[PDB]
Amino acid sequence: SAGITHYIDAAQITIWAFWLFFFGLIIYLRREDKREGYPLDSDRTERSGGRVKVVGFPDLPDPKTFVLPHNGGTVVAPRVEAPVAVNATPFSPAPGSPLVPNGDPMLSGFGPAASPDRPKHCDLTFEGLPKIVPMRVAKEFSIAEGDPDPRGMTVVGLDGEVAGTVSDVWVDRSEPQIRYLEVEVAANKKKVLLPIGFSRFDKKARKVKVDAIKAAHFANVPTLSNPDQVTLYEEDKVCAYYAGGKLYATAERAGPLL
Amino acid sequence: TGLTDDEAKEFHAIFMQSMYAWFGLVVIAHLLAWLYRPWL
Amino acid sequence: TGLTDDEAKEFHAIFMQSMYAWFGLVVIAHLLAWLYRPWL
Amino acid sequence: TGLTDDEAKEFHAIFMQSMYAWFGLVVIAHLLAWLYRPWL
Amino acid sequence: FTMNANLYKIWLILDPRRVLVSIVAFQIVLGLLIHMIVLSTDLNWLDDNIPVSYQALGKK
Amino acid sequence: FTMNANLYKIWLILDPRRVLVSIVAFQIVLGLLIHMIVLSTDLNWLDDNIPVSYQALGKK
Amino acid sequence: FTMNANLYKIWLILDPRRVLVSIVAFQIVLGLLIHMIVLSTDLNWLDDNIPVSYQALGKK
Amino acid sequence: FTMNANLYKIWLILDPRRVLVSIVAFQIVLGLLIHMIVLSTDLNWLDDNIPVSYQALGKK
Amino acid sequence: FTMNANLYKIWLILDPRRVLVSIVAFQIVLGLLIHMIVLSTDLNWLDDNIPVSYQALGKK
Amino acid sequence: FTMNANLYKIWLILDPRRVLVSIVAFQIVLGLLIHMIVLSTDLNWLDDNIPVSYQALGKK
Amino acid sequence: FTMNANLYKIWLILDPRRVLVSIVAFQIVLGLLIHMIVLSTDLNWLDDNIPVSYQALGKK
Amino acid sequence: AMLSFEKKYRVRGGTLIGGDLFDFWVGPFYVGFFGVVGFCFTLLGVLLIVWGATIGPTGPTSDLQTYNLWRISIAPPDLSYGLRMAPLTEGGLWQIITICAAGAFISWALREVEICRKLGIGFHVPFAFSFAIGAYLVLVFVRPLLMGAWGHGFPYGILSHLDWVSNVGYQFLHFHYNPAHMLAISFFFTNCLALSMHGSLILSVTNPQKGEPVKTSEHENTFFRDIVGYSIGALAIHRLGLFLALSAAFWSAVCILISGPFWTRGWPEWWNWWLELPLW
Amino acid sequence: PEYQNIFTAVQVRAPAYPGVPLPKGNLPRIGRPIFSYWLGKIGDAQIGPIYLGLTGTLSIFFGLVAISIIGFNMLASVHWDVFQFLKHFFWLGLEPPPPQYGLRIPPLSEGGWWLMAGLFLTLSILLWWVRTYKRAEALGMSQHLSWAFAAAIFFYLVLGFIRPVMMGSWAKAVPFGIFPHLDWTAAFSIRYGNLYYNPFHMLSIAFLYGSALLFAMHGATILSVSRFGGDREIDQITHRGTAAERAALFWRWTMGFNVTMESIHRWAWWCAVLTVITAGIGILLSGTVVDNWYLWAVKHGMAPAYPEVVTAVNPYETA
Ligand code: BCL
Ligand code: BCL
Ligand code: BCL
Ligand code: BCL
Ligand code: BCL
Ligand code: BCL
Ligand SMILES: CC[C@H]1c2cc3[nH]c4c(c3C)C(=O)[C@H](C(=O)OC)c4c3nc(cc4[nH]c(cc(n2)[C@@H]1C)c(C(C)=O)c4C)[C@@H](C)[C@@H]3CCC(=O)OC/C=C(\C)CCC[C@H](C)CCC[C@H](C)CCCC(C)C
Ligand SMILES: CC(C)=CCC/C(C)=C/CC/C(C)=C/CC/C(C)=C/CC/C(C)=C/CC/C(C)=C/CC/C(C)=C/CC/C(C)=C/CC1=C(C)C(=O)c2ccccc2C1=O
Ligand SMILES: COC(C)(C)C/C=C/C(C)=C/C=C/C(C)=C/C=C/C(C)=C/C=C/C=C(C)/C=C/C=C(C)/C=C/C=C(C)/C=C/CC(C)(C)OC
Ligand SMILES: COC(C)(C)C/C=C/C(C)=C/C=C/C(C)=C/C=C/C(C)=C/C=C\C=C(C)\C=C\C=C(C)\C=C\C=C(C)\C=C\CC(C)(C)OC
Ligand SMILES: [Ca+2]
Ligand SMILES: [Ca+2]
Ligand SMILES: [Ca+2]
Ligand SMILES: [Ca+2]
Ligand SMILES: [Fe+3]
Repeated sequence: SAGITHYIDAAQITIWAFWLFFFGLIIYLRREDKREGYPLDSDRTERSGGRVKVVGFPDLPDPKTFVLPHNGGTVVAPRVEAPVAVNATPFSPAPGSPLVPNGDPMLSGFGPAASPDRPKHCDLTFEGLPKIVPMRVAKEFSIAEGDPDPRGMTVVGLDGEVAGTVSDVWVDRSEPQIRYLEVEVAANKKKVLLPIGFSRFDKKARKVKVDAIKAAHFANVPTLSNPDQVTLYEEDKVCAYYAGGKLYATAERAGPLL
Repeated sequence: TGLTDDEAKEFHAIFMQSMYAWFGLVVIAHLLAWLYRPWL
Repeated sequence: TGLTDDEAKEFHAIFMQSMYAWFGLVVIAHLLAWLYRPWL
Repeated sequence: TGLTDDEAKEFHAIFMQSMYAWFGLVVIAHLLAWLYRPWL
Repeated sequence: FTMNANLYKIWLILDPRRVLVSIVAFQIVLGLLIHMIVLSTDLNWLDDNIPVSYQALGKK
Repeated sequence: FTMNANLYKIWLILDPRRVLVSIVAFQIVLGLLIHMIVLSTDLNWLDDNIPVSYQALGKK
Repeated sequence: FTMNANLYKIWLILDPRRVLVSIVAFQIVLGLLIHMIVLSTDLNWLDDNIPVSYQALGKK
Repeated sequence: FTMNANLYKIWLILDPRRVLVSIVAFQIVLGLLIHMIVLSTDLNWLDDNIPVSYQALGKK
Repeated sequence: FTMNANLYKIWLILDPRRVLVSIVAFQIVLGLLIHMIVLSTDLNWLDDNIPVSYQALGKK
Repeated sequence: FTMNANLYKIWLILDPRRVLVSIVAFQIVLGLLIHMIVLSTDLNWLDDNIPVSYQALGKK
Repeated sequence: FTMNANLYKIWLILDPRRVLVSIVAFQIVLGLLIHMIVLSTDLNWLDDNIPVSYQALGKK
Repeated sequence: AMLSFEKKYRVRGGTLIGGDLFDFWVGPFYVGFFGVVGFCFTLLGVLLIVWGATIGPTGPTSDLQTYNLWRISIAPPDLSYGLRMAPLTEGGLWQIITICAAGAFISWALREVEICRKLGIGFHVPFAFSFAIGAYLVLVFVRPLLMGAWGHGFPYGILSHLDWVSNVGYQFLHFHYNPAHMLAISFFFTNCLALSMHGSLILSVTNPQKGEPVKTSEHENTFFRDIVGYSIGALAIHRLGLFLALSAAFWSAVCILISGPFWTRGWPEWWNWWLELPLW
Repeated sequence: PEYQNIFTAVQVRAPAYPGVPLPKGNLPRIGRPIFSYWLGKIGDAQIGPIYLGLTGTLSIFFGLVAISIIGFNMLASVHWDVFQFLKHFFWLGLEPPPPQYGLRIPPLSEGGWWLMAGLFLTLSILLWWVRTYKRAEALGMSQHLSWAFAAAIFFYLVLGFIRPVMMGSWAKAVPFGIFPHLDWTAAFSIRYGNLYYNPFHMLSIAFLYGSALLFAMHGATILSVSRFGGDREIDQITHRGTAAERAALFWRWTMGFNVTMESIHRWAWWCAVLTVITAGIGILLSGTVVDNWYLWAVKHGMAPAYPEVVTAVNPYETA
């Protein structure tokens, strides 16, 4: 790696042989690292790097072609995606600064609650049935011999107050497991789905603790179109709503601690 | 971008008086050093 | 930010006084020290 | 790309010309060396 | 209070809750970082002059 | 304690559990962070001299 | 204030709080960096000589 | 400024902020680099010759 | 400049700013890299010989 | 240069800026890679031969 | 080279640029690979016999 | 400059300390309280590391002082000082610089913390990163402390810190016999065995044979069920991995810690307890 | 069961999934799937069925010979005294053929069994590689796994095929022993001047480390985003989702840049597969091309310089 060389040998004739392949592979990768996102949006802080450049060190790659399975469309990577929308205003005219959520941040659909418009279709299994469905349809699925049953437990909330009770849980045909919980909100008496990721258990009191949002927030949760299957579009917009709680369910959360 | 021409003027001044501030402060202590103990 | 000229102004003073209350509280620190033991 | 041969040559002018501004200032560099500290 | 002149306007760009507690943390460490750097060679008052030979005199 | 005159206002922008236990933690660390260094330099009273008869002479 | 004349226009580009504190950072890292590099080789004024030769009278 | 007076139309593709600070940060990284590299081998104005080689003379 | 005449066509395949700055980079590297390699084992000019007279002599 | 006529069509399969910059790279890299691989073994022009050690002939 | 007639058919299975550049690559490597292997034992044309050693006699 | 889907995420809040003040984004990075902190350590240390290359083992004019990235080295002070600050020149740099490492590593984690706090994501990453930092807190703090000398640390030299690994290693003879060390190793290997396996499968289902669709989790399971029988599971691997990774470091931390403070004899010998068992 | 997506709180079960339909020629899966509540509390609970064709059966039988041979000799040295066998297990091991045989086929005693059990373990892997290749195309899958497994195999053979044979002595081959093989790598290094200075060996570590690093990030990130369905990478690679939609922003804001849900897995691959790549090489060079990597380093001005506070004489030159 020295600037000047006075020594030559086979050992070193192969080392550089690697770095070249390396410097090349790292680029190969970078190219791929841009099949989702780029180009960038603004110029808040002029692309930083040993060598600036227009759009990174490596020019964007060629659109790959993804043939979804039967009864499916087609995806291209990368792809020219139409600009999204921001339901928030700039906390400051200075670039980089954050964007304050308008109205109730719990549903402003921004940041934590913000979710992209995923395909308004539904994921399926190998054969063609909706991958993720409620046990009210999964005639084969049963609770593991021994493990306590969730169906019937009362879903508590952040503040502690009860928000509703589980009426059913959504299992996954493709990958045997519990992914959602058909929760029955008390307030709106509606039926919203609850994601495992946020679903906590207290087998002692037959509950499904949730620190995401308050019991009251469970009310206006992104409803589902068909109660016999969850759409990818909504599915992602579902558990995203809970995320908001992770940062909006309480002014204290977003507020500093020190 | 962040401001307009006016505000740009307003700040350029107020701060400019502050930047030197440090600076002057600098020399007095950079000098005091030179005077008391010479480097080189 | 989050404030206006009138507002922030009344607290600029209060703050400032204190930093010096300490900038001084500390001057006395160096003070008593150099007296006892001297450095350089 | 994203421009016709009109502003493609205009830029080329500035580009090319200045490009020599270095080939020259860089030759005076080396030459200035060949006279001071030579090599081979 | 020289800079006190027009320095008042700065509180608009600088938040109290933050800049204040922020300084607290930075200040503190800086101090211990000092003793630390100083207590090293300059003068290790602990064992340096008097009356620090408790071990050399006691152990023996 | 001059500043402590108007400092009352402190709690208006800070919560209770905030700096309450905050400093508490900073005391324990510095707290033992200090016996520490102090126990090393000047008087390793932990073991260096007196009393060393019963332990030392007791070993002989 | 030679260039500072027409340099007023610079503010649109460089924001206030953004590069305002960014600078505060460099200085600080620098400030130490110097005292540090200096206090090392040149004149380790700290513990090398006077005043009072407290490091030549105590240690010795 | 034979060339530059003619090439001014170049800020048409390089927005100011982008290369203004690009060049800005690069100065320091280089400033400290050379400044330091120089301090490294070329000469050490700190103790390399004058004024008094204190560590050796100043102390006493 | 002779080449420029018809070589203006190349600016239809390569971006003006991309090729512009992209090289601004390869320049700093190819540059910085040279003084280094020539300052590594080639005739160091910094402190290789004169004027290192005070470098190593003036000190003592 | 035979079939140079038939060889023009090539652009119809490969793109202009694809094999273009691809050359600049493979070349430009090969450049340093060469001077280097040669810089050592054969005629280490930098520090093998004359001019005579600037350091020894120049200094002494 | 009579085969040339029925050879054309080959392109009907192998893609234009698929095996096109696949070769531009196999050669590139194989090339540098050879000089490399040759430069080792076979014959270090660069620093072996002639004119090597001039980096010592009149060189230094 | 933001990604096609960045703007809608740059929310305000979720800060631990003095957030609103530094609550902003500089390019593709985030600052906040801890943001500035780390930096204040970066240059304050990165430069010192350079100052070391500048100065050198004895002096800047010495023949030892070099700039070859390989030969560069920043060794700690002698074991004489123990828990005392040695002259910046004779070990001081390392000592101070190291204090900057913790300030960079830890803060970097803390920074990640609230960063996740904004995306409402899980605090897995940081908690995971903790171990790495923890392992460091052992090779410079924990171990040296129970050894009574900050000089027990490792030199900050690209190749210099390898010798420190060779000596301390042989200091217990054949360092290959260390229980915790072995165990840990297994993990590092398992981990790599996991990556080479995970990453591979993904690319093998989303980019199948020519003229083939994107496979589903239906295949993944069968695939490893036909080569070895069982399939851990989708996220399962993402769990397993995370485990191995951390476990690899954890057991390692133990590995070096036990070496010295909890054992002075030769590791190869430690295994004797198994031999001197009243069963053979 | 602490839920940070650590342990599946509540499990459910469905009819044993007998894998997906395979092509013509591929024998039907075998084995009645099993269920484990505990195991399943970690990930998947169902077990099997498993495939076993020609290559498979030919493999499971092949390598199973080597293992036996090894474990056999091991229990042989202990004079078939299991007591002392389970005692010195770690130490016990099938040693390679003595240098007094070069590459020639030694007697079962002096190194024979090793070689035999070796070829049976060499092909056992080579064969197993094909076994995997047959499980990929049978499912329309690619060969990313074979490519990797290949790379690993590469370094595997470097320890016997390409290097030892290139040295002309079965002595330079790792032995069949838990502990004694640790000594092999222990001796090898000593024999070749300290692998710390061996270039490739370092590059390979960067991977043994990098590897661990990435998965620590990925494995984690996916979990942290497991809330927004970040585990289902497949449908994420096809149509980007919210999981991968924040999952990157994190890294981006933290380290500046980032890659895509798919992309990363590609890095991981090359960061792991390249591990052994720099492995077989670093060892393929040692013994043959280089003999003392320490002097080799300093030869190229690599080895760092240390003051001389300690030094020893040399009775050789003196006497
Ligand atoms: C080395 C030879 C001398 C010596 C020579 C010098 C010289 C020469 C100088 C110093 C300077 C300094 N020395 Mg000294 N010094 C010595 C020995 C010491 C010892 C010691 C233990 O022995 C110590 C502890 C110090 C300590 C210090 C620092 C107080 C000071 C560094 C200031 C700075 O860079 O801020 C970094 C800057 C910032 C953080 C921010 C920028 C400042 C602006 C103007 C104010 C902030 C505005 C903000 C936006 C408003 C909000 C307010 C709050 C932040 C909320 N010196 C020896 C004896 N020292 C410098 C100095 O004191 O200048 C006055 C200086 O020039
Ligand atoms: C080396 C030569 C001398 C010496 C010279 C000095 C000098 C010179 C100084 C000290 C200073 C200090 N020395 Mg001393 N010191 C020596 C030996 C010692 C020994 C010892 C065991 O031998 C010890 C334990 C100490 C200990 C100390 C500390 C008490 C003090 C550091 C204060 C600080 O950093 O605040 C850090 C700051 C903060 C946490 C926050 C900022 C302060 C503000 C004004 C108050 C907070 C406001 C807040 C927003 C409101 C909420 C209130 C609560 C936080 C909730 N010294 C020797 C004998 N020492 C410093 C000092 O005494 O300052 C008074 C100092 O300047
Ligand atoms: C033997 C004793 C040691 C020593 C031991 C300690 C210890 C121990 C502590 C400090 C602390 C501090 N020391 Mg001291 N310090 C020494 C020598 C110095 C020198 C010096 C030039 O020699 C300087 C500049 C400083 C500066 C400082 C401050 C950075 C810090 C108080 C911070 C603050 O409130 O800033 C507010 C400042 C400003 C807004 C800038 C304006 C500065 C103006 C120009 C006034 C400077 C006058 C100066 C204080 C008087 C020096 C007297 C000279 C000997 C004649 N020390 C000697 C070598 N110092 C404390 C600390 O850093 O806590 C965080 C601490 O705990
Ligand atoms: C070894 C023998 C000589 C020597 C021989 C040479 C030679 C020969 C050369 C240098 C050159 C340089 N040397 Mg010298 N040099 C010596 C010792 C030194 C020492 C020292 C401490 O001892 C130092 C610090 C330097 C420092 C320097 C730099 C000033 C300069 C870097 C050129 C370069 O590559 O830019 C890299 C370039 C770029 C990043 C940009 C490209 C330039 C273009 C044309 C302008 C940009 C246009 C832009 C788009 C418009 C917008 C404007 C702004 C960018 C916003 N030399 C010794 C004495 N030196 C070079 C030079 O000065 O060239 C003029 C050179 O060719
Ligand atoms: C003679 C030498 C001995 C030996 C002596 C030792 C000694 C002595 C030690 C080890 C240690 C280790 N050895 Mg051992 N070891 C030997 C042979 C081996 C072999 C082998 C195949 O032969 C293997 C696989 C290992 C494996 C291992 C690891 C398990 C362990 C390192 C653990 C770790 O994860 O730290 C994880 C990581 C860290 C501590 C670093 C922290 C990372 C920080 C936070 C991030 C840095 C960021 C950076 C600043 C930014 C970079 C970006 C730039 C800006 C661009 N050893 C031989 C037999 N080994 C060490 C150990 O046990 O550690 C616990 C140890 O102390
Ligand atoms: C774990 C047990 C030992 C140890 C044993 C080993 C062994 C054994 C080896 C290394 C190797 C390396 N070690 Mg180590 N190393 C230790 C602790 C550290 C620490 C630390 C903060 O504690 C750091 C930063 C490093 C750094 C490094 C890298 C220079 C090098 C590449 C490793 C790698 O690829 O990881 C995977 C990760 C990445 C590729 C990404 C980031 C790492 C980057 C590339 C390294 C940057 C370090 C930089 C030079 C530090 C200064 C930064 C300034 C801002 C310029 N080691 C402990 C003490 N280390 C290998 C080597 O080749 O050394 C020469 C090697 O074989
Ligand atoms: C069990 C934990 C595993 C792990 C996990 C892990 N690492 C992580 C993370 C996680 C989860 C991050 O989130 C973080 C990251 O990459 O975030 C984007 C990171 C990271 N892991 C890294 C490195 C790393 N991890 C390692 C290991 C591991 N990482 C384990 C396998 C190793 C080794 C030795 O094998 C290395 C080298 C970094 C790339 C990055 C953290 C970067 C960071 O926070 O840097 C902060 C500081 C600076 C940029 C400035 C440092 C300058 C200081 C002032 C001086 C310090 C001196 C230093 C000690 C000298 C080193 C010299 C050596 C060359 C000898
Ligand atoms: C001698 C000489 C001439 C010198 C010249 C010197 C010159 C010119 C200098 C100027 C240039 C300068 C100063 C450059 C500075 C650049 C700097 C400081 C960069 C700092 C950033 C930094 C420290 C980065 C560390 C990155 C490292 C080491 C990462 C290790 C892990 C790794 C392999 C990451 C790459 C792949 C990525 C991005 C993984 C992260 C990642 C993971 C882990 C997911 O799981 C995931 C899941 C879903 C979507 C995305 C992701 C994702 O991106
Ligand atoms: C009704 O409204 C009510 C009244 C309720 C509102 C109430 C408001 C209240 C109660 C407000 C309270 C406000 C307060 C308490 C404000 C306090 C402000 C303070 C204390 C500010 C202090 C500032 C201190 C500063 C900025 C110190 C700066 C020090 C610097 C920059 C030091 C640099 C030091 C260096 C570089 C040292 C180097 C040392 C060496 C050289 C050794 O390093 C190597
Ligand atoms: C009695 O046993 C029973 C029945 C109870 C079963 C129990 C068995 C047990 C307990 C077995 C335990 C085995 C263990 C613990 C084995 C451990 C092995 C270890 C640690 C091995 C470590 C490393 C091994 C390596 C690196 C092996 C490399 C082998 C190679 C490279 C072989 C190459 C062979 C070649 C090239 C053959 C070529 C064919 C010929 C020679 C003809 O070419 C000329
Ligand atoms: Ca002095
Ligand atoms: Ca001088
Ligand atoms: Ca020459
Ligand atoms: Ca052996
Ligand atoms: Fe994954």
